[PDB]
Amino acid sequence: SKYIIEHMEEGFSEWVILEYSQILREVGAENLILSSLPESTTEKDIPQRLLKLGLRWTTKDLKGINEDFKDLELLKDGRVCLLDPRATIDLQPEDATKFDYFVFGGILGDDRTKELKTAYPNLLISRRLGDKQMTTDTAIRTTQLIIKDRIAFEDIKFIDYPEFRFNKATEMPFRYVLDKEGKPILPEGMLDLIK
Ligand SMILES: CSC[C@H]1O[C@@H](n2cnc3c(N)ncnc32)[C@H](O)[C@@H]1O
Repeated sequence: SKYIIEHMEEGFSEWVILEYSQILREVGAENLILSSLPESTTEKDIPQRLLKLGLRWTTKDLKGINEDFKDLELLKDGRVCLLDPRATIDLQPEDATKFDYFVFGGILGDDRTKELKTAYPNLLISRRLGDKQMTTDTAIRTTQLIIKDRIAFEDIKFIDYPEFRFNKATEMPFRYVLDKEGKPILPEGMLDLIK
């Protein structure tokens, strides 16, 4: 149903902007919240590319989104799923029946998801998306494929640590989802930034 990203960076680097943009395009602005922005954040501090796409953002943390958005169902104990790389159980399609909200770490990893968990010990229930680390947009892409499209994790086709060779080179230490044409799905604009 609804996707929440907890922003755990200060600002918005080009990478973050591209990821969040892709997320906005795939889940729809009405189904995404960016929460836990720094206390002094105002509209001026939010990238115009994300505002343009209808980004719903808040400086409130998980325990406050309901105060801010009457549209959202009460974040209720046990019905919010934390996508957690160190969880003992992988998300499966029937979990769609068991959670209304899916929470992701707004991070650019070099763990931090455990800080998210520890922060809200009674709210969140963890589910994993496999044994290898994904970018936020890949994690959200996979979650949607499981919850909305009901594909088992094990039927999804990934690439582990793809190399992008522009001439006779960068390898991304993340797991990526494959498109029908067998290419890794990247946020629009990401490849140029990599080059
Ligand atoms: C820093 S990665 C961005 C976020 O995507 C989610 N995520 C990334 N990789 C995985 C994984 N293997 N399993 C579950 N969730 C993940 C986590 O919520 C993480 O904070």
